[PDB]
Amino acid sequence: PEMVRGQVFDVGPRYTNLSYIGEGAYGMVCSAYDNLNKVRVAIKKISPFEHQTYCQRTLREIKILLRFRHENIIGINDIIRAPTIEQMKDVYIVQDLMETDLYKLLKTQHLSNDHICYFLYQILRGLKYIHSANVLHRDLKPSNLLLNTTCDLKICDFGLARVADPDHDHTGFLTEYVATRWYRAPEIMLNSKGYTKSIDIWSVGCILAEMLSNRPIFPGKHYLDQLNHILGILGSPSQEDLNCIINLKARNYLLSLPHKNKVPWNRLFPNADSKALDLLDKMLTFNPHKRIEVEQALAHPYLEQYYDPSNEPIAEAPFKFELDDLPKEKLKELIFEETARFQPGY
Repeated sequence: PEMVRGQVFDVGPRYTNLSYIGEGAYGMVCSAYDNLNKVRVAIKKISPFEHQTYCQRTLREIKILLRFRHENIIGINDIIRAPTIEQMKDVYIVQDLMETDLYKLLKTQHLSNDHICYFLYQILRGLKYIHSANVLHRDLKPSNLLLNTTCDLKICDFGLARVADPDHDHTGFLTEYVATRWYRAPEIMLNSKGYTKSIDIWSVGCILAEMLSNRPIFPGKHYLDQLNHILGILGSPSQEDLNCIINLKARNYLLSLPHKNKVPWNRLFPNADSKALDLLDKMLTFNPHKRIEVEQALAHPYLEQYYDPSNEPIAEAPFKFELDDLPKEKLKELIFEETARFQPGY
């Protein structure tokens, strides 16, 4: 078995000429030559079976990405694993090779307004499809936006995704949350489990702000500091927006804070297109019910050079699954069955 940087990386006769790329969540990432399609590809080795949470996230992502087919969402080209459940200790996921991601790009490159506009269009185009399948991504951030040299953008990493469930979104104040802190909507800290589509729109607004300035707009250092950063820019919520929070602990926390006035977007982003800042304002609205939806965002004047609903496809049917009551042993069987289509004999 060919090996790379210490570990085994056995991707069979189809994929050759490995090159180390880095470390992912559950293992190592390499590029390799696809001897069948004659292009280099990305291969992630995934070793998740020793932890329930890793198995849940792995199964979630495989099921979603195999069902989705969209230009702005990363596909799964192939899955490599042992022929029997007893022998399966890892799974390898083959995907299109993408040069970089928006996180690495923003660390070093200024983006022209034309690039910001095109990147935002592609993000929202992909998100329209995701939301049309009743799926929430729930961890949108620059490192989950892959890019190639010609600035094609693909959304990746669906390990925290869920089916939308707005009727069961409510929770208590300061309820713990898994997704990345800097891109969390204010309501996560107040009264929301993150089961509504508005959670993703907030994250996209954070990404737009970061494309405009090359720095995160709300870089909270810990759980509740995140809300301090948000209110530091948006200002104190209005009486109407407060009255939408029935949660007494959350409401009374907000009432306890000194009054803060909104910081105008054009003072935070003095070089930004004014249409970009109008859309940013609508994404980063405190009240999630008033927040712009993905299809409205696509129709915003900032994106008028690209907007084309007939070329912004939706999924052919909603998604449906629970993975929280299944032990890691049964999750392994489900991953085995979900990956069977890629075995030779199929």
